[PDB]
Amino acid sequence: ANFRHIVRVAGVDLDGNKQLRWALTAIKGIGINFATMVCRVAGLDPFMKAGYLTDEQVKKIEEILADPVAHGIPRWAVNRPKDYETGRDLHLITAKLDMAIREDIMRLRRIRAYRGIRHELGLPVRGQRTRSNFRRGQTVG
Amino acid sequence: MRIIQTTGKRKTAIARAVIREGKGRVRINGKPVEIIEPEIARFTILEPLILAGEEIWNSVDIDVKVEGGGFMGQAEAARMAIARALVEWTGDMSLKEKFMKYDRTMLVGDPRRTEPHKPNRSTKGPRAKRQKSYR
Amino acid sequence: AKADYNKRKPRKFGKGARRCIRCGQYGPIIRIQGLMLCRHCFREVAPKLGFRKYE
Amino acid sequence: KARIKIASTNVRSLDEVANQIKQIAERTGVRMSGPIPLPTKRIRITTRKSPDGEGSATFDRWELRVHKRLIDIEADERAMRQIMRIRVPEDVTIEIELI
Amino acid sequence: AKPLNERFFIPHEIKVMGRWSTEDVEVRDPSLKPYINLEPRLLPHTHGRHAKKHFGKANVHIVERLINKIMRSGGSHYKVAGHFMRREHRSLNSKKVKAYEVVKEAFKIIEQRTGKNPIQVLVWAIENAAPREDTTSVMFGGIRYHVAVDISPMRRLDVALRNIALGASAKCYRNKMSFAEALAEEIILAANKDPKSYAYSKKLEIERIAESSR
Amino acid sequence: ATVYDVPGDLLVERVAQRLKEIPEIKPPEWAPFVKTGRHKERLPEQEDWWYYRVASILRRVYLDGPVGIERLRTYYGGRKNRGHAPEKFYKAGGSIIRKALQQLEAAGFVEKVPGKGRVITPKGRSFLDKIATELKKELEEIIPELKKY
Amino acid sequence: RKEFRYRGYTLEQLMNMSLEELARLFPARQRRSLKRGLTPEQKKLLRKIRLAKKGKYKKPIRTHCRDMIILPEMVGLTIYVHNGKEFVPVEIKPEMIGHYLGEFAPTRKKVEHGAPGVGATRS
RNA sequence: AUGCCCCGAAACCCCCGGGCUACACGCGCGCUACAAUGGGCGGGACAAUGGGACCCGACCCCGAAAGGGGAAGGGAAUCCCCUAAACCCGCCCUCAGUUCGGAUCGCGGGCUGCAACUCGCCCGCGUGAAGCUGGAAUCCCUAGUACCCGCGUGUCAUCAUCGCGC
Ligand SMILES: [Zn+2]
Repeated sequence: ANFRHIVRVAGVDLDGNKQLRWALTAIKGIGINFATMVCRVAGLDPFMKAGYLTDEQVKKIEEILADPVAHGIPRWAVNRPKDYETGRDLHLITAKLDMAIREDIMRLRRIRAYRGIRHELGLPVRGQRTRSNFRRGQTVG
Repeated sequence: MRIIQTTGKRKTAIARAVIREGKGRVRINGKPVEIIEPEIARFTILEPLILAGEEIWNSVDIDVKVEGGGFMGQAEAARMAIARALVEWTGDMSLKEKFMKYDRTMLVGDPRRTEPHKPNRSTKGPRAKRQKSYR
Repeated sequence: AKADYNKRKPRKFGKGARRCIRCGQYGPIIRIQGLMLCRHCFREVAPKLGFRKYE
Repeated sequence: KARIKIASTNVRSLDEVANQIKQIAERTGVRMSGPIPLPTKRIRITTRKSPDGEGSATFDRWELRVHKRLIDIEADERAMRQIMRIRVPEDVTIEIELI
Repeated sequence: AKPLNERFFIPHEIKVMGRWSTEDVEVRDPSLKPYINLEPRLLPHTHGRHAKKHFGKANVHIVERLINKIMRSGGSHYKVAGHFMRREHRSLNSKKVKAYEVVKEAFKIIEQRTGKNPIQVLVWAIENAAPREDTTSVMFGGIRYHVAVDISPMRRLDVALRNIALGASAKCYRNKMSFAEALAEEIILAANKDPKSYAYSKKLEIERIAESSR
Repeated sequence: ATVYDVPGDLLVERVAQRLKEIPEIKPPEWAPFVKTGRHKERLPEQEDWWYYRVASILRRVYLDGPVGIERLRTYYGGRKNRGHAPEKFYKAGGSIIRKALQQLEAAGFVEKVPGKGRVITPKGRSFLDKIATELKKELEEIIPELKKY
Repeated sequence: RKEFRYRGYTLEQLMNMSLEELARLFPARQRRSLKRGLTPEQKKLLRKIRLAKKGKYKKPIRTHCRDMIILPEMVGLTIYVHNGKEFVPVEIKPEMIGHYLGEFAPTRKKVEHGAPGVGATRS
């Protein structure tokens, strides 16, 4: 069949010499596990080389990524198991993912939570000890 | 029938071997010795029989049950038990001399045991210690 | 002038739920076999309790 | 049949009780199983020597050893009457069970 | 991958690894001849038992000595080929089965590439990599002096084996080449006296320094 | 011949291949999207790992029977990478083992012994032993030393 | 700027909802706390809040309950939360629902480091 | 435990909240790694020391995992913690900041506890920071010792990169 060296799926150029599993991981918001789940849902061989994918298979991948829950992927494998506003189970990739993370951080800062303060100051947010580690600056004195 | 029992001990592994007249079937924990893994352990178990010879190997049956220790301690214990059983069964002083010359441990057990740990990083070992600061 | 105060709340867990029967210390309490003794007190009463130093 | 479990701190008192039971059974005329020595219980506690934290850390390992014996004696009126008549020294704890 | 007849190999004669015999192996160095053990042995694994006795290593098979030397990390307090090789959790330290497999594969590669006995090739490599002279400091009067001294056969064999192991580690460090291939290449180069071998290069350097000192 | 007479992995793979013809042995609906234990990092790379796991569980029931869910879990557990924390042993999941045992019982290879666990039925013993005999017959030519066994 | 919505529900719907549905909507920690129930001090604080909402309580609301979970019925009120020394005022907003009352009353002052001391280094 | 001095309605007793967990920086002990003497997936093996009553809990069922419901036996050579890992076999990756590395964050689900935001632990998905072997200098170790690999217990309602042991 026709072998494409570079294949673009969802705005990201996928490699041609790599298996579909690790090729799909080049998209932000998709790891190896989610890529394997998407391939199994689509019925594609996870071990096939990316590049042999046809247009119909690409569109199937696009629609699966658009609606993962409705396509058989479990509700506990999505990026946002419960959206703050809609309350639905959504999976976001790339620009949507960065926008959602930024919106959550901005909401914390707006409500003036402790996590928001820590995010603003750049200090660790998950209750770590800062006396001996997390040293980003240079030596003083 | 003439049945002879022998015992072998290595570290925390204990092997009990029963030897009788047979057709060359040697089994360890119910498994044929020929499919024992790894190759190093298989050779460790099979060395005394090879030293004894093909006819003695083929004209005898040995069954070994080993408990405790690791995959190498069990192999050593089984080897010692098999060697002792072969010497006792054959009654061959030349074979005993050959075994002694090749490897004394086959007939004489291994007294070496783990040395108990001591403080100053006990979990590391009896003599391992925490690094000294000096400043 | 109330006796309801100056009393200690019961506690079923934590460092304050166990005190040495000889000291009352709240620190290193040994509860290996219900001894409930300080690590300092055990050093003193082990021969009396029958413990020896075979090792 | 009767089962006797005797546990003590000193093997000498344990052996005295066991020998008393053996002699009593020998004179009594019953079928008695030999004294089975159960594994010794060794309670070990390791404690820091110093009351403060200064100096090299040193520890002592206090140990308490409890020895246990088991005896099986066929049931008999005068036999187990004399068994309940055992002197039972202070450092020995004795338990009797009927099976 | 491996054939079943090889995965379940069953030896029947007393020979090294059940495949190679040392009857035809010849050592032409009188100094190293009494200290290279080539007695009929099937399994090269004595579980130690020779460190207690002084000069106890003279009764240990050369293959087992090579396995023990290979069973290491490569470098902790010294630099080999200008780099540290501190492998902590992924080293062969105390992995005799892995060392045994590596040595067996290296011997097979050596046999296929040379057409001769791999033990004979190893003996040639040891002979060509064993230094004959070294330098040391001796304190006479109130100060020291660097003088050239001879090397005992024990130390010669020890240094040759250690150098071969270090060269194999350096060749296999952070490259596509595997440990067995690196060991086989190092042994072949040392046997053929090629200067690229780490052991032969170290022997030449040590002998030159000793000549300069004397 | 007997299961004791053949290597474990070859027998397990052969039994797994044979088990694909049993209608009762069917992968669950959540099989493609699950891991085989908390200590594991990635999904299985077989696309038919269910049959391999079922065959392994069946052989384990044959050998160490009677056995239970918890003991099979601690058998199938393993070491985990805990980031900067040191490695530690963890148990495996229970849903996979329970479903596999239920499917084996439905197929008729195992049966429940109350208060003890699950044992192998004579049908399952024969099913294992026939495959073991075939494997040993195949292995005899390659390894003549196995003929006497 | 858009109308506030929590899991697809508006503020009026959240107010009309009971405790169990709010616990379902809340994350795991808040759901577990609500299922286990409120402490007596939290119940007293809730009673004070209900009285203030009804309009029969005009004094400022102060409490030591830094572990209280904000409920939709508390939206639109100023609660003074203890931070160790003072009762910092916190004005409850709709986006604040489901967060602990002590998250908005910091207990430590911001650190502005000065010059290192004589013993800071090996000199 | 104790002499003198001191507070003695306070420096004595109890309770709620906060702090000991802050953070431009310097240092000591370690854990994880900078990969092939490997990473991932499936399969195959082998221990010991210890502990168990508001406790260890087999076994059954419900869950993808964390976990949840019932419950035999065990005051212990009787039952349980307890079918360890390093190791071996088959497949993918083939020298690359990568299928190395797993800090740092987002969302969601649980356990303990009267209470988990300061300030607990666990799991699922997602992102993926330094790090490609280390100057001067410096530490431990002589036989089942050193290295590597895990486990038990002390602390414990929950929490082990720790001490003591195997
Ligand atoms: Zn005390």
